[PDB]
Amino acid sequence: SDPSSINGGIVVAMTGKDCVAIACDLRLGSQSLGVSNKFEKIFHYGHVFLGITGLATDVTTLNEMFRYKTNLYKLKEERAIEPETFTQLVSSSLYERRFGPYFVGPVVAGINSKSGKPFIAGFDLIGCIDEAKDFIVSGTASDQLFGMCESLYEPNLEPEDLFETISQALLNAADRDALSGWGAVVYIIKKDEVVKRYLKMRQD
Amino acid sequence: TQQPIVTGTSVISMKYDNGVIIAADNLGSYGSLLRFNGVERLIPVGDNTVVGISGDISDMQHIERLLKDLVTENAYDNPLADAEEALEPSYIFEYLATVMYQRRSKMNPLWNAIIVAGVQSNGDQFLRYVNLLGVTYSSPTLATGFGAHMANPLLRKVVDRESDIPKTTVQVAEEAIVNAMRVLYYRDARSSRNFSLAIIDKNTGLTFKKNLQVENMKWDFAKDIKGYGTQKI
Amino acid sequence: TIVGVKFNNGVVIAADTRSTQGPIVADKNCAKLHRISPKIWCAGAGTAADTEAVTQLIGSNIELHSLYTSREPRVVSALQMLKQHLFKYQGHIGAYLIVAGVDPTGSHLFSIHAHGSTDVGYYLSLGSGSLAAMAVLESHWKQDLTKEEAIKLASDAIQAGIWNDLGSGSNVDVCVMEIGKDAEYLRNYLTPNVREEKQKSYKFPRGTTAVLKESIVNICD
Amino acid sequence: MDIILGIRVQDSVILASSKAVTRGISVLKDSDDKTRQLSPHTLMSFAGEAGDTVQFAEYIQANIQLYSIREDYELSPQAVSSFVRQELAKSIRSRRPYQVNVLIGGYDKKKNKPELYQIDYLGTKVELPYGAHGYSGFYTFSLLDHHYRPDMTTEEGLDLLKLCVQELEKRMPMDFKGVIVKIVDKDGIRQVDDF
Amino acid sequence: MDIILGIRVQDSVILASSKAVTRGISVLKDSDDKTRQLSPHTLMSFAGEAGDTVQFAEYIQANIQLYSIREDYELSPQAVSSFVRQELAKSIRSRRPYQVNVLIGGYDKKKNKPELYQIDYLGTKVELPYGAHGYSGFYTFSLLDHHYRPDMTTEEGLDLLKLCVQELEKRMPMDFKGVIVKIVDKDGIRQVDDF
Amino acid sequence: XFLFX
Amino acid sequence: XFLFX
Amino acid sequence: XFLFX
Amino acid sequence: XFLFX
Amino acid sequence: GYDRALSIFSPDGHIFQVEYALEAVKRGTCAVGVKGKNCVVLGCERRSTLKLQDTRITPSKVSKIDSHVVLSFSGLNADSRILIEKARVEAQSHRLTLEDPVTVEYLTRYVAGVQQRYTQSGGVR
Amino acid sequence: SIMAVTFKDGVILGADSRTTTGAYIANRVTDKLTRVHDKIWCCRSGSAADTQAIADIVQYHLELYTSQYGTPSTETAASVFKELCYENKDNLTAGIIVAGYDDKNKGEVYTIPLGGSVHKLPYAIAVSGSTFIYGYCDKNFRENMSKEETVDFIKHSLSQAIKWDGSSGGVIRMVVLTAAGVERLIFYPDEYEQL
Amino acid sequence: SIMAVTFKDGVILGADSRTTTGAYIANRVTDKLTRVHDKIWCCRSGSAADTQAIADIVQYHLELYTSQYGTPSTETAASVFKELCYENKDNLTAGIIVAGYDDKNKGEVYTIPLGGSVHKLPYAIAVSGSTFIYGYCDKNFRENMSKEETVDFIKHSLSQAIKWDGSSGGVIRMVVLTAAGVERLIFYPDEYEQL
Amino acid sequence: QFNPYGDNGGTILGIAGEDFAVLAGDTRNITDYSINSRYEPKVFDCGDNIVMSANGFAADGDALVKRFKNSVKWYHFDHNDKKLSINSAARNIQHLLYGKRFFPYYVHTIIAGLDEDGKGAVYSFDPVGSYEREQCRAGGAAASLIMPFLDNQVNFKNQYEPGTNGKVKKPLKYLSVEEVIKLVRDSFTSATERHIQVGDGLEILIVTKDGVRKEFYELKRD
Amino acid sequence: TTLAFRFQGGIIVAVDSRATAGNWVASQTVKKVIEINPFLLGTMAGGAADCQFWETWLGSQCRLHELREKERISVAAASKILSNLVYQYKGAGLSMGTMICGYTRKEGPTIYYVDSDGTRLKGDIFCVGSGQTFAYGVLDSNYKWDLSVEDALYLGKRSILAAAHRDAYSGGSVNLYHVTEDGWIYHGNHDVGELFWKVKEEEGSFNNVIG
Ligand SMILES: [Cl-]
Ligand SMILES: [Cl-]
Ligand SMILES: [Mg+2]
Ligand SMILES: [Mg+2]
Repeated sequence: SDPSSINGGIVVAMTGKDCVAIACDLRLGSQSLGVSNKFEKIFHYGHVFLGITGLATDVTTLNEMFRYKTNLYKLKEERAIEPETFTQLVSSSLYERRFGPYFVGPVVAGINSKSGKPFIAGFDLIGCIDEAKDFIVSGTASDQLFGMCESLYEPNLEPEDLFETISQALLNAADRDALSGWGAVVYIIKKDEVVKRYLKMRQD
Repeated sequence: TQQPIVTGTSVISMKYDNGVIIAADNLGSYGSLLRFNGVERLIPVGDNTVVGISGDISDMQHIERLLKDLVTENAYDNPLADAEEALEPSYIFEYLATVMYQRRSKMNPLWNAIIVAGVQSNGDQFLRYVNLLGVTYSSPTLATGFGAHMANPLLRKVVDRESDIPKTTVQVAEEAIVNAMRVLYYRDARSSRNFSLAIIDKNTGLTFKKNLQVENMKWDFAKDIKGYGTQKI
Repeated sequence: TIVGVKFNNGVVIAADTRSTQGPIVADKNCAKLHRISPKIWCAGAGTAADTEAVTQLIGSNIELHSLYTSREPRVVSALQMLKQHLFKYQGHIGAYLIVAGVDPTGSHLFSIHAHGSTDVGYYLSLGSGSLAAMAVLESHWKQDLTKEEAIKLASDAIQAGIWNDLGSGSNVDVCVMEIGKDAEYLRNYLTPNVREEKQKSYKFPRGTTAVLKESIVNICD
Repeated sequence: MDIILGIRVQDSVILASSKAVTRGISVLKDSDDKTRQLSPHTLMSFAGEAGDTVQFAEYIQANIQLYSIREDYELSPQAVSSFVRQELAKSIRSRRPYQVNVLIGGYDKKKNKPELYQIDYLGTKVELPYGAHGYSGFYTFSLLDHHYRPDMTTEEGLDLLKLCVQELEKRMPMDFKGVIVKIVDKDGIRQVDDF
Repeated sequence: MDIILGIRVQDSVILASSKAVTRGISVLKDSDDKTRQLSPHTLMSFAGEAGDTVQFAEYIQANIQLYSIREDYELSPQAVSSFVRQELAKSIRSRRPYQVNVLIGGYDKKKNKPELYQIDYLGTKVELPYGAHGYSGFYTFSLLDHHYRPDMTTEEGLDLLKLCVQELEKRMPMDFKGVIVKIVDKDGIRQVDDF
Repeated sequence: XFLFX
Repeated sequence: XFLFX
Repeated sequence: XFLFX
Repeated sequence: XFLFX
Repeated sequence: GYDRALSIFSPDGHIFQVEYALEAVKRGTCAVGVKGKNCVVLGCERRSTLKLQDTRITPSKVSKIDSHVVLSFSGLNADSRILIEKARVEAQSHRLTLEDPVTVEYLTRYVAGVQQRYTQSGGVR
Repeated sequence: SIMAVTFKDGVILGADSRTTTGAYIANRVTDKLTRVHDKIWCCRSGSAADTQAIADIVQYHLELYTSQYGTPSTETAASVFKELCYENKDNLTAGIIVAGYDDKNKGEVYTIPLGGSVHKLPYAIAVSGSTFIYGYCDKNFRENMSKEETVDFIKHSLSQAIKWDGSSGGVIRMVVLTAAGVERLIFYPDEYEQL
Repeated sequence: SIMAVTFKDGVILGADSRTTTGAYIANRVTDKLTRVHDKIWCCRSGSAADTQAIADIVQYHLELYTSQYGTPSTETAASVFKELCYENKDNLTAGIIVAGYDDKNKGEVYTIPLGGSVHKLPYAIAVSGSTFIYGYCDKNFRENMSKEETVDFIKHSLSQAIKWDGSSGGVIRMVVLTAAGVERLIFYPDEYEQL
Repeated sequence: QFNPYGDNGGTILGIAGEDFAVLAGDTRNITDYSINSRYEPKVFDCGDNIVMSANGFAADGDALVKRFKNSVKWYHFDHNDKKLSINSAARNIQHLLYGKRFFPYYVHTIIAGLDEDGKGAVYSFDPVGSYEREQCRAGGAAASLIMPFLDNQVNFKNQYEPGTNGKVKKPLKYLSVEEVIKLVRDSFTSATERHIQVGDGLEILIVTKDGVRKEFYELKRD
Repeated sequence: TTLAFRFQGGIIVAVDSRATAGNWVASQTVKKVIEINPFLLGTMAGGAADCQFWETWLGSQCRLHELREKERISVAAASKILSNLVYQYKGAGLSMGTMICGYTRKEGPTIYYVDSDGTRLKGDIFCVGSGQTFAYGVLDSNYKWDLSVEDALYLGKRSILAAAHRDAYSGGSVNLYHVTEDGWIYHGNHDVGELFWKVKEEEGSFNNVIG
């Protein structure tokens, strides 16, 4: 009866040279029982990418909510929302439910379309912002991911190299967590192109 | 399993170039912060060891008797009791450490934190800590209760590492200990103004100072403090 | 570890830069110094979301108050508004704040607890490192400190927290608010915990990771 | 309210639901139909807390029937599942939450594709080739992981379900008094009369 | 360990005992024999806490087998039941009590009369024409109060038991995987091969 | 979890 | 915790 | 309860 | 913690 | 408890209490064992100085230990009852733990073990 | 430890300066003497948060009272304190001593203890976390005492409290309320300890 | 409320006479001053049962000590009290003040509080059920006081305790231990109340 | 009610090479948010080329190491100074740990040395004595941070041969003592950054046929 | 996840290799089969120490029986030694799911299920552990008494694989054993990582997975 560790799953985000990467596992479970191996935890609103771990009903609900809010943003502002602004919106929306919170660990990734600056951010369930140059981690194997990232990561990696680093960070973390795995997706995000790769990993 | 009734507060200690210093206030506090001062919490064992005890006073007095009992026992059929076969700080600590752990394992602990401060036969400084759980550790500076939170940070500025011990003089170490005792008086509700300080020096032996008082306290600035924000009078 | 130190012509507040999830360090360089108003700054300890949210809300209401009254905001206004808000929520908003600033009245230093109690002091410390910080403040604080002395004392009090408290670490942030001058915010004033060179490079040979599928994502309209 | 299974084959969705209703140490009924027709090409099976199950099922049925009349149009299975999920996602932070788990089997007439949706009481929605709720999954999921082929026919799908029901009858402690099986295809919803 | 029934007819005692052995949501065995032969003309069926049941049954079996060798004599069913009751009556104020309920069916060769004894885990002994332990009694006792006649034959008694088992299969929530039936008469103990 | 000096 | 003569 | 200055 | 199929 | 060593060594290396126990056996009524191809027979003497005996109820010289093993004896009748009881208890104990009746060799090895233990235990003959 | 004493010229309020969290002294120079009107002051014991919130509201009520109806009585101030303490007794832990000077009524002392009751007394002393002492050296207190005698009486009384207690400590603060005006007194440990 | 004071000629033991069950005064004329030897007496606080049991055992130990080794020291009596209180601290609630007179050592006072520790003091006062007060008017107590002063000092101190407290009450009993012998004093409410 | 257990933090790491084995541990001892010591060793030479660490509750860890050292001493007395093989030591420690199955030692135990063929050996134990021989094991506070990294860099898990379409795995091979100490040093500096209970100092005991060597390295003190 | 089933060709024993501490995967390389003697096997499920210690102890008790009786211990006798031991410790908190599998001339191939509750069961098919339900579903569906040795070995391997995939607390690698009249034979350690993809490709199952 701990909302954050019923369904399980992980998200990790990393910055490189003129690029960002965000990755997630594909597992949705009911405690010990694996239910779905196609549960993607990464969504995008224009060029801003949002990963969400935690209670799956809240992951789905918050995706539907931020699509709603970013759609209205674009209609009124007449432009796509930027990562920095979207981060503040996630923070606002979570702290609005301060005493009845969404049981989620969201991660923002994207490149500012004006400045071209790579941006990543993480949040707790009540919307405290963790802004980081290097990497952000979330989910049931966050400890495992912190270990992998802190040793594997180096600054200013090229897209092709950054892909290998974040992939190895996720795969080896997920393999040491019972409630994570069952497939993985990696988004490599450059200024004006985004590649999405599905990783081959052990299905146990 | 028990609950401590009357307790002693923090014991603070540090090493210097030629020995160790240990100090403890002379207060026995009750449950609701009531007092009962007139309690010596520094136990000299021989002329090379001082044992500083915090926690339950009744359990402290039991440990005091054990140490007195231990000295008597060591003298039995020992021609070199006052020389080569005299009790060492390492021996006294290990005995106490053994007792604390076998008591916690019988679920009837001695509700104390103990620091054994002494100089060994070869002149090596000895400083080690044991508590009601039988947990033991050594450091250039050791403190219990509040002392760990407030005294250790001050003492670690003087001796942050082992290499700082030779550079630290008894005058510097004593000042640091005496300053630390004043800070504990300011900020610990179970502390008292009166305290005892013991120095164990390889060259000058054991010096025991009783009925010491906290001096050069700053209170003058209190007159300028009015209300809790907006009050001007 | 957050501290406030009053000096001759102003007030200085300092803080560490460590954020934690249980025993894990989530952020090695997070900013605990908040601008309520241009010359009123806040150091926050406790629930990270609560300190930020409560600092931004009062900061917003203070800005609107300043426009309405056509006056530079006062620290007592920020203090009164914060304590009444925190009292209303009976400690459920876990924000422990050190509020310092310069206004037409002069220079002020306050602390607020989550339940809505406030104190006045020449030197204050809050958070897990408060006892380590207060030990230094009690040892070295004197009346009629200079600005240079006050910055040194504040940073030394934070250092005590960084070294001796497991809850505190990384760098030292200072904000100096002097009467008749712009408040100067010294982000990463001290950086005494720089990660040493790694023994080895863990850069992987390209193609090391097995890939099932590739696709181009369309982010355009 | 114990066993609800679902298999999506090539051209249809098959729902199997246990017939027993038990209260205490007594089986009150052995012919209970734990399913409501939401629209002519969308069927919902349900299991959970007594009363809540039927109350929730009938409430959803009424709302979809209302949409059908208002727009003179059949809502897609994806749309019906999204509506149902949102109702459960509201429920979980209510004064008294609906403790109901549902499978939604539908045939999408626009895509000409069968669709099976599994939604738990929290509003955790997932699209699957086959699914289950409760302790049934613990036996049936591994079995279906072995013998399920995506291009299977309705007859192959029914034989695969028989294997699932036979395994449940052998290893499950409680007697669920067999299952009512319903097929959802392009021609609508029909019940397999003998199983 | 759920269903143990007993019927004493004119010339024999019939014990029926469920075959299922369940742990959690899994039926481990469907052929378990919840009975031990205490002597050639005395049979004991048992149900209760796992391990305790068999441990207690085998312990009693060993003690009666020991008495049989020592005295070269078969202890009467009344005597065996009194011994068993006293062992359970000791157990209830032990550090860890045996949570075992037993039926003792025997033929007394001295009286030429069948005897059925019902003893619960507390050591509450009672002689009955028909008995049960657990939730089985709630259905079977009222049924037996109606169709039971004291001067019945073994065949009549088996048909009466079939009625009991059919009622249990209909209204009991759990699947007990049928019953093993054993008859105790003047010729000893035999198992009904098909039921 | 929450982030907490 | 809270502060409290 | 019992008697108890 | 201890290890536990 | 009574601790005295009654069975002890003599200078010549004999244990007299064990040897005097054999004399008690030599005084006992004759017992014979003959094993055939597919059977064993145990013959036992009964001294005829006792008339007006009730042969119905009088303890029989051959005792069943289990349904498949029998024990006859020569020597003190009262002593035999203690070995027979211990053997009968061990026979049921073996069935309970090994789920198999004792071998004849095992039951023998047990009884011989009991007899041995009483030759170097304090307070017993 | 807080007390208020009525003397010939007016009334003196005295208190300690120690605020505690567990055994840690959060503030060693606390000002526990709070102004609710020019010559109406109160001593605060119990929750620091609760007493501050109440004092801030009472100050607002007396400021508004003064605007409409002119200077309020000490009785009026006590009534406002009681109303807040009594009506919110469930959610509050505040023990307050109200001391005020009127030219008509001279020095008055009212105590609002934890109950939310009001009591008018010649003097009041609360120690050990809002524990009001009846008696407390009634022979030591006389009516129409001199200012110096009152200061000496409070200084001694608070000194004894600080000596026995660990909740109380630091400096002794006093506020003298008379026709002359408001005087603030402070006594440091070195003066009051040797008493 | 109990206290013992050392003066020039010997030591005086003092106490109240009230025993309470809840708010009911079970005994209003209790003798809390107990003889463990001719010139070794104790004051009992805490459980009436526990203090009586301990005092009865200590009296036995000192009677046996006297038979073998002659008159025991007050320190010896205190040690025996501590041994019983410390070793049985888990099961006991006794606060004891030991006062004795030796011709060598004169008047000695030892306190064994709830911990089971031993403290030698010039005087000791315990109030509100075993709550020992440090300070307690240290300026009011001097060494080598006269008997007249000592009775006045204890009479006043206990009077103030009875006045503020409801646990203490009734008559004030005192026992004077000197070379001259044992004197018993009693002060009735009408004398001690007007203090 | 009295709680007989406490957490003294710290993290330990054992790695087995071809003809060597290392057992590393940080030197920081903590209670709650306080630092007890910046240098308190918890990796010990036990004789017979066996190094041991019992990480968790320091009192239970000291007790177990003390009892095992004593077990080695009495093995010499009772078996003609015979060398205690690492496999024999591992079984002995199981019995020491399971001896207190119903009042356990709250420690995670790692021993390192050479097997009877002179090859690097590491054994790891749970609190109640279940044990397993491993090439690689981290224990204590930051085990969850270090262990997945070792999977990747020691056992080359999830690394495939470039160009082989992820069909050919990166081949397993023994690392040099130099390459292993690099991974240990980087493992602990990483854990120091992200775990508040890890830091101050790193002590590595290296076991070869030549004996037991020590190396010490500073870690961040925040 | 552990299973053992009886067929024409003897006994098939299959186990996984995962050890978990809560949601933490402690190891993927644990040996959940104890080899006791050349005709006796022990499977372990539950507390790692409880299983490991007492089944190692069981091997010692079985050796002593054979020294004192000049005959290898029976499967019935061996199983009852362990079941009688755990019954003594009942209520103390031992956690053990166990299967004693062996061949003797007098008994033939025999499997005994033994748990820490004190339950001792003789049966043809058993699955013990968190993933027992997943294994049962595959085994029961394709179990025949007249399975070939090669098919029986694959079914045991396949049933563990099924459990390893669906169950969070099962995985790592599959360890296979075959017990006949000539004794037990090891049929190797199969890493689930490589095995899963091979099985999916060759069998054409695992259609829920992407790839
Ligand atoms: Cl305040
Ligand atoms: Cl009494
Ligand atoms: Mg995994
Ligand atoms: Mg660190």
